[PDB]
Amino acid sequence: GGPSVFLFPPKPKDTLMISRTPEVTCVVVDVSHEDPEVKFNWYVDGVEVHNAKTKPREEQYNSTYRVVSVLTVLHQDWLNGKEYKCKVSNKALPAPIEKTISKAKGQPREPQVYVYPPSRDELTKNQVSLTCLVKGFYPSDIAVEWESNGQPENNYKTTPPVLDSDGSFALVSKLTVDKSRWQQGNVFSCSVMHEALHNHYTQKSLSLSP
Amino acid sequence: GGPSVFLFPPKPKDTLMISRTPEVTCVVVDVSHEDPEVKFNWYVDGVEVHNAKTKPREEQYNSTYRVVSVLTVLHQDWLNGKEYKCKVSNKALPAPIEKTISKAKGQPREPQVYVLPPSRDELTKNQVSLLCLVKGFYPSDIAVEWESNGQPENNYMTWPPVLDSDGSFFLYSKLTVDKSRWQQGNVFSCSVMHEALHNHYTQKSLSLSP
Ligand SMILES: *[C@@H]1O[C@H](CO[C@@H]2O[C@@H](C)[C@@H](O)[C@@H](O)[C@@H]2O)[C@@H](O[C@@H]2O[C@H](CO)[C@@H](O[C@@H]3O[C@H](CO[C@H]4O[C@H](CO)[C@@H](O)[C@H](O)[C@@H]4O[C@@H]4O[C@H](CO)[C@@H](O[C@@H]5O[C@H](CO)[C@H](O)[C@H](O)[C@H]5O)[C@H](O)[C@H]4NC(C)=O)[C@@H](O)[C@H](O)[C@@H]3O)[C@H](O)[C@H]2NC(C)=O)[C@H](O)[C@H]1NC(C)=O
Ligand SMILES: *[C@@H]1O[C@H](CO[C@@H]2O[C@@H](C)[C@@H](O)[C@@H](O)[C@@H]2O)[C@@H](O)[C@H](O)[C@H]1NC(C)=O
Repeated sequence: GGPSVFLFPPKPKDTLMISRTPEVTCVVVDVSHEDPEVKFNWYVDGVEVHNAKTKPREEQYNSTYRVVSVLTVLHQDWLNGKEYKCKVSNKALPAPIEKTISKAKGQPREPQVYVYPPSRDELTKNQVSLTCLVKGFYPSDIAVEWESNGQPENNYKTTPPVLDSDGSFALVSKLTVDKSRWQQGNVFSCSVMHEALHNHYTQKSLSLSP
Repeated sequence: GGPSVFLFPPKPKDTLMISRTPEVTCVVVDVSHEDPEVKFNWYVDGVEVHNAKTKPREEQYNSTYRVVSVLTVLHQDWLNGKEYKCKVSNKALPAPIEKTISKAKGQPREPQVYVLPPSRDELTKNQVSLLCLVKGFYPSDIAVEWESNGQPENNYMTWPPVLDSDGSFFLYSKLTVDKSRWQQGNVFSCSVMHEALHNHYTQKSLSLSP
């Protein structure tokens, strides 16, 4: 019993793309009204930082509070495997609970990215399926998104990555588009962001030839 | 105290192909030497049935008994949503344990099956990928396989069903083949089994087009 703590990594797009803002998130739940006092300490490979921000306690429908501290990280430190430990001390806690987290381990492997046009068979339908295969990648942390004419084309689902027969990961993203738009000759591109890619980024395109 | 029961359903493929035998399996573990008699009572939509096969108890390395009862189900009973209950009595229980399982609920929707050849970009590799897209199905229970030349294929992986925006599921399977085989004109076939297909089965084939 007493309060519990969960420790969450940044989003992979946030670590990979230099303008974005990667954060590690330390969540405290089951904080009591009678002992609501929660202090956070943060450490990066065992050294303390003070740039974190702790949110005010928040009451849950279950009568306990939720406490959070968000610690923005340097993209480089996360990608280099630096260790992030959040320390939670609370009256109800005879001993501090410490969770640590860091990037997924393993030697990087550059994803191979392919796009696939719609089946001949599928053209009978009001919509068509553009397919993006990403395989050979390691670790599994990855972001895959679609767009057309610079604009997010968000009408898509993606398999979570799963292990292939050579020990790497693969996944497939499916964007659904109007056959007409496909027929209108519009270009669609698959965007892939992964630590192994140069610039962390590659985009592959397809369209119907005039 | 108490021994515990776990009740497992049949494999979807076994419920779909008439040549196969679908089974509901009731597994009682953590039974003791002092109270070893286990009796099963099986009900299908509440009507007791008498045809299950029970196996002799077998001692586990924790010095407990494992006792498994196998009930053959009729394909169409399962597909029609019948409820199978296994009841297990033992003297170390405050009373019998009951467990009931049945097929996933929801209006079934017919899979749509597409096959896509490898992208021209991939042909410059030692192995290639052929994709099988199966979408718009419901429930998620499904079996997908690949063969060629009258042999099944050994080199595929199939991602879990993904819930699509329209409430249905889709999934992909990826068959990897040496480019030579592909370039040699060999035919590859994706076979999909699902309750909402006529005959519970469809197959789509592709080959290299010169
Ligand atoms: C004492 O020991 C027992 C037995 O354990 C064994 O012996 C001990 C000494 C050790 O050596 C162990 O390493 C060894 O396993 C132990 O029993 C276990 O108890 C725990 C709970 O406390 C059970 O845990 C549950 O497991 C559920 C999932 O179990 C399935 O998957 C696991 C692998 O993840 C298998 O090990 C299980 O056997 C079971 O496998 C499933 O089995 C069914 C029925 O046979 C298969 O379905 C049927 O398949 C056939 C074809 O084969 C047809 O398709 C049929 O139509 C179909 O019905 C099914 O395919 C298979 N699945 C897989 C993935 O293989 C889980 O859901 C629960 O939430 C829970 O975790 C555990 O199962 C159980 N082990 C058993 C029975 O072997 C005791 O706990 C120990 N006691 C103490 C006090 O220590
Ligand atoms: C108390 O609630 C915490 C927050 O859980 C979230 O909101 C609660 C009320 C539920 O609605 C749940 O759906 C959400 O995940 C939990 O993390 C915590 O474990 C809960 N504590 C207890 C003792 O139940």
